[PDB]
Amino acid sequence: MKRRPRKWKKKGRMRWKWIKKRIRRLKRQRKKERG
Amino acid sequence: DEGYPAEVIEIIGRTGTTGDVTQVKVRILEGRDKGRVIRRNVRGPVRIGDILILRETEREAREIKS
Amino acid sequence: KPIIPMPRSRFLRVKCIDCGNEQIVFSHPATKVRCLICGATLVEPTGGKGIVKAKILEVLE
Amino acid sequence: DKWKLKQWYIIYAPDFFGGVEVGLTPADDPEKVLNRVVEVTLKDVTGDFTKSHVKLYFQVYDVKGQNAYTKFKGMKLARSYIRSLVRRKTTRIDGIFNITTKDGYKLRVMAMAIAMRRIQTSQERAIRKIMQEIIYKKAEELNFKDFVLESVNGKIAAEIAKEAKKIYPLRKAEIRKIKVLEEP
Amino acid sequence: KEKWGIAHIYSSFNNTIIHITDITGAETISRWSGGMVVKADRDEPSPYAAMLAARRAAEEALEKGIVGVHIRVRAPGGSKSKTPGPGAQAAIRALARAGLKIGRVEDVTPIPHDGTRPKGGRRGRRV
RNA sequence: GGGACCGCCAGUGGCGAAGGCGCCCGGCUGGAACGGGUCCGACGGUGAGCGCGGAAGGCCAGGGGAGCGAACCGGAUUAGAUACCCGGGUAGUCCUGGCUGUAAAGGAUGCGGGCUAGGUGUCGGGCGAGCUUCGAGCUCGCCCGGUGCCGUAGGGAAGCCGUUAAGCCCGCCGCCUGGGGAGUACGGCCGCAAGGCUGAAACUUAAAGGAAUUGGCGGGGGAGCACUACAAGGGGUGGAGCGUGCGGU
Repeated sequence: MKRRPRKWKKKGRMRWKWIKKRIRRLKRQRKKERG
Repeated sequence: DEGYPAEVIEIIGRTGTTGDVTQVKVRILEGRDKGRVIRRNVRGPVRIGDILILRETEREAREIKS
Repeated sequence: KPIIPMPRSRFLRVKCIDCGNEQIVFSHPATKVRCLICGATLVEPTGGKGIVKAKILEVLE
Repeated sequence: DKWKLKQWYIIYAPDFFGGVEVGLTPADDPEKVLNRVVEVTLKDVTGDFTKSHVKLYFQVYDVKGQNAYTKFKGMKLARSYIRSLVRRKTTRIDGIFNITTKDGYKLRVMAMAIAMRRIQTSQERAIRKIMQEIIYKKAEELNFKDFVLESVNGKIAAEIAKEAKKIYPLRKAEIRKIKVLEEP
Repeated sequence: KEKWGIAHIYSSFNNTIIHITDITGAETISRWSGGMVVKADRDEPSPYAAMLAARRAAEEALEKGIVGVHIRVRAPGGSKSKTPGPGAQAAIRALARAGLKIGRVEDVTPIPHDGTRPKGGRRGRRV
């Protein structure tokens, strides 16, 4: 979890904060159903 | 008709949105503020020394901000 | 900038006022300077040149 | 209506303020007049317009018939005046002190100093300490009323500036506000 | 003896209130808001509602033995705005013009040294 | 009565290793620069492994809960409102003890030494002149350190930088090797948890990206124009019939 500054330029992109948070929610649910 | 005539002396400059209102300085020629100089507006053409009639002397216009 | 550093501090042959005592003292003392016999102070340390009070007789380098 | 049921009681300034007359208040009962604050200006009491900024609050406490006699709640300088004094590239030095007078009148006074330019903090500490000790002294030697008047004319501020010259010149020294906390 | 009262002229950007009280400010004499004189809430802070209401309160005070008045201008103060509304000047002129002898005209907006966090959130009232 | 917070003074002040640090007094402690080499004698520089404190927010236990305000509850706006505006309102924001080790923590500039035209200010220490109501209290020159701004040579794609280097040499550490896939999968270790610290591959792509030039555009900013605009003033179209055109049949 070492975020690339390049990804923060909103050109052709969604705001990086929210993509990070989405990945985190996905992480949550996956680790949950694993155990 | 409680009016008060006053004498124009100096013209401050065209005022209002469209410049059709002209700002002048007028001296109250009669009333409770005799001789007092007030900045007052004029719709329609005006010159120096016109006698303009006031309903209220107390009203005043803000200084023209450039 | 001077190539060889030369000290801005000289030494002072001085005469004390009270007991007539000669002494060699420093221009920028880091501490107090007092006389041998009467004991009174001679030069006060400060941020720079010490505060002389007695009479300077000669300037040594 | 009620307003006809009111009657006017005259107020009287404190005796040490020359016992001047200032104004009247309408009350439906005398009991509603006690502990009534009145805000006056020293130009009114002494007539001196030069010190118009200073204001005195009098808590009205004594009613004999129609007449009202008061106590000296406190003093405040005019906020506009203080604002005018304060300027950029200048220091503001505020000294707050509780104090007992010679006659047991307990008090809070805070005092004001401003210099021409920006000064070192330690010098401000020295200013505070010197003014502190001076006001302690004047409290010791002087009683309530005389000390109050002595503060009113500001000559305390004058001697304060005189002694504070020995640390840094002052654009103006003064006593911003005074609150008689309680009586003996 | 000439009678002097206190005219508290509160002015926000939504309303103006003119309250006339005795020299101690402990007894009410005349208290007229902007709402008394207009029928649109938007019109309450306008200078006309101000001067009309002010004149009404002024004549009422005159009828009750008042002649002189000390004006006390007030902005909302606190964490709220500090500039008096546009109607305060109009109301002061009206009180002068209603036959009241005007004395001290000062501001009494309570200015805080260090006040609560104001309203609206961190990014401001995002109009 | 209560809880927070300490205005103007505040500045291109100060201090701090960094995030960060401002009400007054007294105490305790940490240091730094300046002036004196009085001392030691290379005792150094850097740092893989290690260790420390470390903004907001979150979390565990207890207290506290003025205002503000995540969630939530209403009012309004709208085609729609899960928002923007408004009325409230929980966790939070405060104190105590512990955890969590994160940010545009950005000068987007790892640190130490030697060299290198200048101009100028403030900050602070020292020195020398001038002023003095005699307080290093006020003006000027210099030296040192920090902090800008301008700037020669010089650099660099350019933006720009330029003795506070991003120029030239010496010492050490880390990091980087087209773009997505991805800070993901698996695994390890840590943390009560949310998470943290390490971390690929397949496959897919001719660009991605950086600086500046011109035009264009701005529900940006200034200046100036009046008639295909507007303010003053003024006529009349659209309602009825016809001439004639365009669409329609």
